[PDB]
Amino acid sequence: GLPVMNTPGSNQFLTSDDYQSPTAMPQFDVTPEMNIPGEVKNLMEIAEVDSVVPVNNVNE
Amino acid sequence: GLPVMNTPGSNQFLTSDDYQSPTAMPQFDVTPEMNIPGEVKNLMEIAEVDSVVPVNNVNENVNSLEAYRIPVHSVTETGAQVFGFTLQPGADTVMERTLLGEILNYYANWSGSIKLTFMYCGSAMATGKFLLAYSPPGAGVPKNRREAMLGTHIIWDIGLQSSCVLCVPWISQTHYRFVSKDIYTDAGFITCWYQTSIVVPAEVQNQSVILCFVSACNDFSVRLLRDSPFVRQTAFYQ
Amino acid sequence: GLPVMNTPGSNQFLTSDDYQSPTAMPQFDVTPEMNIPGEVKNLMEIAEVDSVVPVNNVNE
Amino acid sequence: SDRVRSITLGNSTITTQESANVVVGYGVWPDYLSDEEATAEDQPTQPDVATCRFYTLDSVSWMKESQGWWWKFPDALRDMGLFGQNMQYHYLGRSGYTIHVQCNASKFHQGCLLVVCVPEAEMGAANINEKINREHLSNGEVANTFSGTKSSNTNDVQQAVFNAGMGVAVGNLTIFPHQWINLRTNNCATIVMPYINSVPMDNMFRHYNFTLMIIPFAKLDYAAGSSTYIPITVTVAPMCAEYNGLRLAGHQ
Amino acid sequence: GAQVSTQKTGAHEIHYTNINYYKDAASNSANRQDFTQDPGKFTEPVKDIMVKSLPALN
Amino acid sequence: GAQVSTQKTGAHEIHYTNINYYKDAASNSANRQDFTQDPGKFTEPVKDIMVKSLPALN
Amino acid sequence: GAQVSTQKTGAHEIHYTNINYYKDAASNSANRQDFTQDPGKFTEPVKDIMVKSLPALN
Amino acid sequence: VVRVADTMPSGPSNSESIPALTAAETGHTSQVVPSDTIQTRHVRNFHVRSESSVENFLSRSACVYIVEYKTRDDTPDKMYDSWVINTRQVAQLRRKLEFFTYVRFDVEVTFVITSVQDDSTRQNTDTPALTHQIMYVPPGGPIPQAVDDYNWQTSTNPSVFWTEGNAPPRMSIPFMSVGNAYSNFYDGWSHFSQTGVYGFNTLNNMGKLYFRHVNDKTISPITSKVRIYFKPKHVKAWVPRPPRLCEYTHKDNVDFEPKGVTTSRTQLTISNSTH
Amino acid sequence: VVRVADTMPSGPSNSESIPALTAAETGHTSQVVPSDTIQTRHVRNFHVRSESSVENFLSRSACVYIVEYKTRDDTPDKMYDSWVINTRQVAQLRRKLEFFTYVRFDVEVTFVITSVQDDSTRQNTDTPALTHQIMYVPPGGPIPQAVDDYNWQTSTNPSVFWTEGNAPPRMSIPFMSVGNAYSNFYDGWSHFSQTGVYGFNTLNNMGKLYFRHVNDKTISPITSKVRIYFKPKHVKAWVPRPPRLCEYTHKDNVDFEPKGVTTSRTQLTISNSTH
Amino acid sequence: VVRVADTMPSGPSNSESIPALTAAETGHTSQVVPSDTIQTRHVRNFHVRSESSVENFLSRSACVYIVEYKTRDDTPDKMYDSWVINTRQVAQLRRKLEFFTYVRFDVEVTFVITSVQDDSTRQNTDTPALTHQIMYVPPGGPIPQAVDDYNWQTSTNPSVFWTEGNAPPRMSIPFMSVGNAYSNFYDGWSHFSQTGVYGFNTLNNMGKLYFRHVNDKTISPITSKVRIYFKPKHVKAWVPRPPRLCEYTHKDNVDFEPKGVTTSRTQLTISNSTH
Ligand SMILES: CCCCCCCCCCCCC/C=C/[C@H](O)[C@H](N)CO
Ligand SMILES: CCCCCCCCCCCCC/C=C/[C@H](O)[C@H](N)CO
Ligand SMILES: CCCCCCCCCCCCC/C=C/[C@H](O)[C@H](N)CO
Repeated sequence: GLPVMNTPGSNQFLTSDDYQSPTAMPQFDVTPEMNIPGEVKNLMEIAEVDSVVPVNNVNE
Repeated sequence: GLPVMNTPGSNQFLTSDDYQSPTAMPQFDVTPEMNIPGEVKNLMEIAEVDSVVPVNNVNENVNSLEAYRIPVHSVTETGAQVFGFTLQPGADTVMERTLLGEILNYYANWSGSIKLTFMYCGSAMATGKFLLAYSPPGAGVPKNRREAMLGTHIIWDIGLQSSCVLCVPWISQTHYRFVSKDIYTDAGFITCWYQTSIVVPAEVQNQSVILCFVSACNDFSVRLLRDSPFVRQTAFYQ
Repeated sequence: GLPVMNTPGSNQFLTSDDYQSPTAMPQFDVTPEMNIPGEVKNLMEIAEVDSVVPVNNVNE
Repeated sequence: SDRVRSITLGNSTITTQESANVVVGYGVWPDYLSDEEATAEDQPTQPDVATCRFYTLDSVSWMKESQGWWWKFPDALRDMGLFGQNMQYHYLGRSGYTIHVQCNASKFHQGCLLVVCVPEAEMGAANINEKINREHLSNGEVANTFSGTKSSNTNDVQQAVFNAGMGVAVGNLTIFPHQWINLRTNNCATIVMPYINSVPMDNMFRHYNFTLMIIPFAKLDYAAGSSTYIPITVTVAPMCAEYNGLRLAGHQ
Repeated sequence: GAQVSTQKTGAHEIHYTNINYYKDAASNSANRQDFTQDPGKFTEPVKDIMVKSLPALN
Repeated sequence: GAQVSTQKTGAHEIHYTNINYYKDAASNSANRQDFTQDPGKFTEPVKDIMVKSLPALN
Repeated sequence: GAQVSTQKTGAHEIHYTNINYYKDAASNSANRQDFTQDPGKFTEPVKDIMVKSLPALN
Repeated sequence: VVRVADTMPSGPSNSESIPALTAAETGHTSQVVPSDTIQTRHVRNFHVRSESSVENFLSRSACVYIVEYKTRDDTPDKMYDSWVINTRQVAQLRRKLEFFTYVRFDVEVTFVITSVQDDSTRQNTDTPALTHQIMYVPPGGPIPQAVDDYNWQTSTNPSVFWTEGNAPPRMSIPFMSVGNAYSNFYDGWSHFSQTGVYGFNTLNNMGKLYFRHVNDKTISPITSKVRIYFKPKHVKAWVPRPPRLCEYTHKDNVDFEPKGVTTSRTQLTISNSTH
Repeated sequence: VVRVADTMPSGPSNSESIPALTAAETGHTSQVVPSDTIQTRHVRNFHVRSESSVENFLSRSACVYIVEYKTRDDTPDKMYDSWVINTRQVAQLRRKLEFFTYVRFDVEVTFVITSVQDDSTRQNTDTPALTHQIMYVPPGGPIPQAVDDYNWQTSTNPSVFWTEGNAPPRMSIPFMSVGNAYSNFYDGWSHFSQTGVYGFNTLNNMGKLYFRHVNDKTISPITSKVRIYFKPKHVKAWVPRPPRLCEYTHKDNVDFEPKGVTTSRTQLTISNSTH
Repeated sequence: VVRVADTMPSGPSNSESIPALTAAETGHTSQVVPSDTIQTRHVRNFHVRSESSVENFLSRSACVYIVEYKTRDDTPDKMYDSWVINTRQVAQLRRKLEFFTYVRFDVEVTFVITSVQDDSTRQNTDTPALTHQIMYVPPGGPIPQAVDDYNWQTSTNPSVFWTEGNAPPRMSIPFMSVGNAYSNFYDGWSHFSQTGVYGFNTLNNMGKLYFRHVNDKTISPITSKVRIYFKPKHVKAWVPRPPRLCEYTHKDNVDFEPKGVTTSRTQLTISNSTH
């Protein structure tokens, strides 16, 4: 067939992999998408909200 | 799927591999790049800088700063030899530890010309002349000033312009020499002789000091990587 | 990844192979080429030269 | 001729008559920090006359047996006027420099100095697993001194001239921006030095940016009637100095 | 059926190639290049918006 | 999304093919074909440059 | 960056595909299709050439 | 394609031009070509400064540390091993990196794992293939304290698994400095009062690796030894400096004993004699 | 390519503009830029909010459960193991998912299978390579009750087979909810009379996995332990909520013991003293 | 596509043309075609001088040396083996290369590694897969003197690792001569006074290989024997010369014993008799 050569890094499982993998359920009909208020696209949207600081954390 | 065939050389780790490998941290935001003065894009930019040659490495002069001083003074008759070494940038003990000797000691073949610059560090009222000869091999060492003036030489007069340049020409059989020593690629002999003596007036010191420099020209090259013969460790550095 | 299938003849070493193999010294500067008289491009250039025949090969 | 050079930075002027040339860094002249390379967000402080001017350090005497000297340079100007005060009140500093070294003789004296300006001269110790005190790496405007042999003092730098305190060959030390003070042609050595660091601004007490080194290769020598006392005087002027992060005075 | 798009590089100083191989959209790789945001529903979630210089509760 | 460039060959007597496969620039191969230089900042690092034939410190 | 060339076939009765994959010219396959020759330097290596019908040493 | 400079021809000269007389007191390296002093011919020079670039010089894989760990022991600390990440415990890669003061490069990391059956009474076993785990902890993460600790889950930390007999594991790592270049040397202190530690030990802060066997307690001890190979690629380098003469002593400081500058000759003038 | 906002320069001001005075009583977060209070310079800022997105934050593989089963036993229930599928038995992936109330994502499942020879008298065997079977049962299917049960045929159920020594098995799974988002929290009952169970245990209903050795009864016991790694990809997330302070107790409820809000200081004003 | 020359037809002739009379005393090979002497017909000839070219003749992999080394011994020099690199220890590849005086070719190197368990008392072991290391030292590098020596790190030297059971390792090597062609014969001395060594031993200088087992001391001796296969490709060849009649003796010189020119006939004229 086609001659190929395996590099180092073959047959490993890295946690930050971004490859493609076959579905266990082909042609599965996903339920439709509904517009829900309050979508988060970035945690920096959350981190810009004011929240109270416990300054008086002194001995119980 | 696609039928493929594995060749020899599969599943090995070669040190000089140039393949692609997946990142352990995807989408990692690298810090921005800042313009810093003094960027090196080639080690040949470093190897073209002058640096001082320890000519006087004679029997415990290396454990001081005296190894750089070439002693010179007024002579009795004329025509004596000042110093001398062999043109081996990387195997000769004189220019072994120089910057050209270090960078050439990370390589195995070299090619191109070599500048030798001599700075006279004596007094402003003293004069003198010298003969800076290069002799390609095949004969032996020139044993007097008569046999030295038959090669590539230059007469240097000491005046206002305090330094001379002996530019050693590239004269070779092949295109590249070897950095280590062998009989086939031998390069020659650098020698220095008294043309006329050092004439000095009264109440001025007689013995003075010549400093020596080495660098590469604009036609210089190195070819084969290897490890330096200088690195010697036994255990780890805990 | 890409689904592939190994044929017979995989992982063998044939002496008459004509494949590609990675260099042990990448970016090695080869010395230049010099025109030398007497280049041979074919052994049939050699076999067309006259050469003497030992006809009298009789008992020492 | 081109041997006469004049330099004016602020209210201080140096006129020399036997200069050689001026080495300018790695080709780069000192300039201010642009908005593309900037990191902090607040307005800097640019005094530009009260700061950018020549400060004269201590003169050191050069005998026949002297071995060398060094000064650390964001730290030798700790107590030099408004440069030192603006160092003490701010957190981030950024400047270039101009190092001019005076040494004079006659036409009967001989000798040769090497004026090197070494970035990140991280020095060794006299004892290998020992800590160096800060009074021996730097002392302000008072110079430290190399030694000719293997020094083995307590809490001190390894002072040997053939290793420059850093563990290299001292002949190979000419890769840095350097000049020579040759006593038959020279009188002075001007070195313009831009800002070289891995970050755009840095604190001027916790860091040592570079190290001036003056090492005599050809030893000083003279006859039985010439003048014995020959000083060496170093003068420095910050260039394009700016400051960021104002707070109270101190360093701890 | 290939698609070319830029890589994640730094500032002040690319073009990888991707081909999808499976019949479902659930086999595709992660969409790690959507850098957009809108904090107008968490910060400023009010009627009759404020102009940042007026006393605003004037 | 392929790129064709010349190989390292000798003098006096090519065109390989490279395709990048990963989404980051840190996965690419080494850039072993930049042969340029500039020794004007190590040699000749001075103000008021010298003309190589004049006495230069004249 | 592909190249198409003919195969070694017989007489009286093709077009393979080759792509180079490595950055050096020393990784390429063998050049087994140069069938040219010149026996003019081994046979006939003389000055004042001979015309094959004349006595030639006439 | 950038060649070296050709040699131009020259003839006899007699004038007030003096290319050989210069002054190195200005810190200036003379640009003297051999066609300025002697009579040279015309040489078309085809040499290429190719294998001397900063990319070709440093981009070679180099062993940086040896990591040893076992598969069954009495003490649990000898069943896993760790290493604070630095490039300064092998003198070859360290001395190659210390040509420059600041560097900027991507890293390519390759692990070579070998297993040796230890000496015991019950060496006649049938052991299945060992699987090793190499977990990288960014600076500040939780530290595992046993082989069975629950910090080995790698929910966020990068990790790699290798089954015995395959190719070595390889991953790439981007530029991870908080500044603009990896500072090879740092001349300064850690505290603002100029106390603490002196040297580059303040700016290391790169994290640390962890190694264990994924398999449980086996019935025979096996010593694993994994070697880490760094390959610096995509290299930029700034402000060079002379190479080190003296032999190193430690990883955290730069300290030394004084060494002679070069090897002695015992004479100063050559001759045709026993030289 | 979306940058963060630059800092614009400002000068001295004296007017009735008051950007610093606001009222947080309207539930409004003030949009005060540092160029509104102090004098700032112009900074071209090149930072990218890249590795803070909801896709980059959750798309990491995480161990969710450990499954242990053997290859020969006296009791047949210890030769296979099962797991009711939930993401709420490891606190790291659970606490990362509980930033939001509703989520929508495709799943990428990876199994890591390791085998350990148990302690016995006859450890000196020659065992061929084990093959494991991982069968997923959608909610309502038939349940196997032995390793030799005829429900292991996988005529309709998805399954995967792995031979020892290969790469880990990996498959992708689409969005399987009967509603429009995976409800991380459900405030409600199961029965319409508001009795039954309280919490998210009503809406779990995802099926359950089954694990066995395809090989038959071996002559030595071997303990297999397979670890399940979930990777949420193609992520959408809605209506955020504060992270959990207290340590979890169970998988099916949300219950806790009260924990202090933060760590104590024992003083209220800083000083230059022992602080 | 280059054919051989066709045969052109001819007829009867009677003239002063004499193609058969020539003089070989000028060193000239006669260009006599068979259509110059006898009557020939027209033959369209389709033969191709294809498998006689210098590329097709030399580009075959050939065993050049056998290298033997063990995995545990009393003496440490028998646990690794080395070989000074030459093509002149097997007579087949040497006699194929000695058709020409100067050659220029790229090399393709393939190693075939086989392992044999040595005879001992404790042959009943369970040995994991051996991994071998083949390190090439360019001329001048440091030499390892043990299997545990620290010169085996391959920080700059090329190396290759092979796990048992895979395909043979293969790498390509460019043209490495310091001159313009590999001098197969060198008629000259080493020293300028015409003393020293005589022959091609001065111009060899190609480096040397090193072989060891990456694994540590095993509990049973195993003898590894690796065979080196050279394949000359990208071939140019100059100034041919007659093949060798006599059998070789050594690798470093060309010396021999005189051999007869050919095999004897014992008569000089053929007949229809016992011939
Ligand atoms: C398990 C996957 C990730 C593997 C992590 C291993 C290495 C992590 C650190 C990457 C390499 C940094 C090494 C140090 C770089 C510089 O050379 C030093 N700061 C000194 O110059
Ligand atoms: C054998 C092939 C199929 C493998 C089946 C294994 C997993 C099956 C379920 C897919 C993943 C669903 C996990 C739960 C998703 C949500 O996080 C929870 N409902 C809670 O948010
Ligand atoms: C480990 C990777 C590198 C492998 C190194 C093995 C071989 C190194 C030398 C390459 C081949 C040169 C062999 C000699 C060539 C010529 O035939 C001879 N000089 C005689 O003609």
